[PDB]
Order: sequence, then C-alpha cells, then structure tokens
Amino acid sequence: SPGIWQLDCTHLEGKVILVAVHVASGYIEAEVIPAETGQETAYFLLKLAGRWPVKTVHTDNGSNFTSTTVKAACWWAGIKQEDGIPYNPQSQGVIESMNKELKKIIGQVRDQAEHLKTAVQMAVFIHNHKRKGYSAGERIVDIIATDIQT
Amino acid sequence: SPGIWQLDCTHLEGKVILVAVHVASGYIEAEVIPAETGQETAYFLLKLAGRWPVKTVHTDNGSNFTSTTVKAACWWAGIKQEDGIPYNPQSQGVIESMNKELKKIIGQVRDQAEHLKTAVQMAVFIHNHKRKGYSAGERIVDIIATDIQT
Ligand SMILES: C=CC[N@H+](Cc1ccccc1C(=O)N[C@H](C)CC)Cc1ccc2c(c1C(=O)O)OC[C@H](CCC(=O)O)O2
Ligand SMILES: C=CC[N@H+](Cc1ccccc1C(=O)N[C@H](C)CC)Cc1ccc2c(c1C(=O)O)OC[C@H](CCC(=O)O)O2
Ligand SMILES: [Cl-]
Ligand SMILES: [Cl-]
Repeated sequence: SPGIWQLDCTHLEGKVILVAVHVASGYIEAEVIPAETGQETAYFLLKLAGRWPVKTVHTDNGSNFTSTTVKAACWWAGIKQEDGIPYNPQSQGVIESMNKELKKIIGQVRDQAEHLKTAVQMAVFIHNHKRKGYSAGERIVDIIATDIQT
Repeated sequence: SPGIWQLDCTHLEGKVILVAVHVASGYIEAEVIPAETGQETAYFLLKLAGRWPVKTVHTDNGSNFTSTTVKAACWWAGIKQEDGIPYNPQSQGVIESMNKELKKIIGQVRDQAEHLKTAVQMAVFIHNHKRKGYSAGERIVDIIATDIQT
C-alpha cells in the first residue's frame, strides 16, 4: 500500500496533463506534455521513482502498459508495472472526481500564470496542501514513515 | 529544520543542472535547464513546494535572491526566500562534494540514456536511494513525519 501509485491522463487546452496519484493518500505529482507517448510516460515515472519509493504503478491505459519504453523505465527504476483495470468500480469515480477538482483549481489560478504548466503546478500545490484534518502531503509522509519503521 | 532547502546550480555538457537539497537529510530534486534564469528557478521552486513542505530556501546566488520572478514564486508558494551565505563554512564543502558525486553518477549512467535530463533523473534516483544505514529518501520522510506529529 505505501508504494502503490496510479497513472491518470487528462486533457486541457489541447494539451495532456499526466498525473500520478499515490492511492493510499491521494497525494499527486503532475506534468503537462504535448501528447502521451511511451517516452513521456517513461520519463515521468523515472522522475517519480527518484522522489518517492514507488513499488507498483497501475498504468493508465493499455498502450503505456505495452510500451517497451515504459517497461524499460519501470525495469530501471525497480517499478512493478501493472494494469489499471478498475476491479473496484469506485476507482473510476475517484479519478474522475480528481480530474474535475484539478481542472477546477487550474481555472481558479489560470490568470496567475501565462503558461498552463505553471497553473498545473499551482494546482498540484493546492491539491497536496488542502486539509481534508490532514492534507494529502501529510498522509503520504505519515504512511511511508510508518512503513519505514517496519 | 524539516522545512529548510538549499538551491545549488552546477554545469555539465554545456547545460545547467539545478538542484534543491533538503539540508537535514541530503535528499535532492534536480532538473536540467538551458540556463539559470529567474523564470527557470521560480518554476523549479513552485514544483518543489507543491511536492514537499518547503518553508525556507537558501538561494544559490544573489541574482536568484534579487529576482522579482523568483520572489513572486516564493510569495505564491509560501516560501521564505533567504540568502545562501555559508556562515557555516562546511556547507561550501558539502555542496561541492555533492556536485562531484552527482557528476560521477551521471557518468556511470550516461550510456543508459540519449539525453542528459534522463541521466540526471537516474542520478537523483541513485542518490536518494543510496544507503549510507538509511537513505536520504528515508531520512526526509522520517524528519517530516516526526515534525507532523508536533
Ligand atoms: C526510446 C526511448 C528513449 N531512451 C532509450 C535509450 C536510449 C539509449 C540508451 C538507453 C535507452 C533506454 O531505453 N534507457 C533505459 C533502460 C530507460 C531509461 C530512454 C529515454 C526514455 C525517456 C526519455 C528519454 C530517454 C533518453 O534516451 O534519454 O529522454 C528524455 C525524454 C523526455 C520526455 C520526452 O521528451 O518524451 O524521456
Ligand atoms: C515572468 C514570469 C512569468 N510569469 C509571470 C506572470 C505572468 C502572468 C500572470 C502572473 C505571473 C506571475 O508572476 N505569477 C505568479 C505570481 C507566480 C507564479 C510566471 C511564470 C514563472 C515561471 C514560469 C512560467 C510562468 C508563467 O507565466 O506561466 O511559465 C513556465 C516557465 C517554465 C520555466 C521556464 O521556461 O523558464 O516558468
Ligand atoms: Cl505538501
Ligand atoms: Cl526514495
């Protein structure tokens, strides 16, 4: 559980926002990319795994699951690449609501930056710091610290 | 000191590697940029502060300290922007040693990627995961979790 992440790809302004969600905490990292490719996804996961102890990634679609570029990055970073089939039907709902929230926040900050990438990073910040009480940033650190003491 | 970070700029292959070091743990995040500008630095700090609870940044030089772009990002993200004067002379030595280590790791992986940015992310991964025994990635989580319980 401490090491499980889910990939999520959403669209805004003709661009693609790639999101990784730490499933247990709801903490996120995100980036804006021109299009989802294997190379973009592979690079994103490499960054993520250097920053948090990523054990398992539930990939966002079959193309990223298949991609030998993505598989090579997961091999390098010691990540178990898994499908993202929503065996628990609540998964679809949670991701959809997260995408909606993120787009809402992006609109609220959209005027405080020229470029979408900036607005997306502002949205990451607001999402991770929002107390709902603890924040997602607090939950992820608490979860992993609890794990390290095991 | 759970919230204290230090900026560090180093050069390789005609490009600039911007590094943020979590002082208490030695955990790092890094990116390759064409040149250090206020905009590049501001965006880097915005990303960092959305991902970790960044209270204070010791800036790497007077230009970034002065930059109104950098000050605006620090204001946005709730970061106290401070100078990076090495009042403790050991800090110069520590940063220089980190730069040398990072460049060594980049050399060791340089063949496993076409692009320097990839190699730098691999270096971040190796640095953060290396047990010295705990890793820097373990130390930062433990430090912050301890703080949250305060
Ligand atoms: C066709 C894939 C390209 N590479 C193949 C490669 C080339 C040479 C040696 C090893 C490997 C190799 O498979 N390496 C190991 C096993 C896995 C990391 C790896 C790679 C992936 C994503 C990137 C990269 C790079 C790069 O080669 O540096 O460069 C930046 C780019 C930025 C995002 C974007 O622009 O899409 O993301
Ligand atoms: C001259 C600065 C430009 N901006 C001024 C600005 C313009 C319009 C509205 C508000 C603000 C403003 O001051 N905003 C708040 C108060 C602080 C975020 C902010 C900004 C900084 C770094 C970036 C940006 C952007 C951007 O405008 O989106 O875009 C991506 C770029 C990528 C790194 C690179 O390419 O150097 O880093
Ligand atoms: Cl946070
Ligand atoms: Cl780690």
